[PDB]
Amino acid sequence: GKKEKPEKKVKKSDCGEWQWSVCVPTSGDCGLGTREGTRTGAECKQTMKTQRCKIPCNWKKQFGAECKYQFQAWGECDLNTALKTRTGSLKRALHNAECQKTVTISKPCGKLTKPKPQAESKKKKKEGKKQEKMLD
Repeated sequence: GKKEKPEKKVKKSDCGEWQWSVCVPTSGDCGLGTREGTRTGAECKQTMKTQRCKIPCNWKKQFGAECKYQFQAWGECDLNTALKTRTGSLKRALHNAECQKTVTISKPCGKLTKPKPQAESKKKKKEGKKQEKMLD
């Protein structure tokens, strides 16, 4: 940013601090799990935020271990197309650790615009039981 100097405003006489719940990995052929944390404002208001965790999926970024694999680069990430490609090749195959002989992979080097500061959004995203209406 060109603005700089962030850090939101804070008020003394807080109500409670961020309480974090345990992330639900979800599970389901590699599904995105989420964690929910909530806090009360200084004037005691229900504040909440949800985070997305990581799910251990089969076949990770480990194209080798006891086996031998080399990644080569015919070119560096292409910003013009916002794409990146890399080639790999088997250097040695073991008796109980075999590898593919070559791999070619292309992954978008760029990304779509993903805002960091989320708006208030729909507070009715999840159905909740608001006690005594609003106190009246």
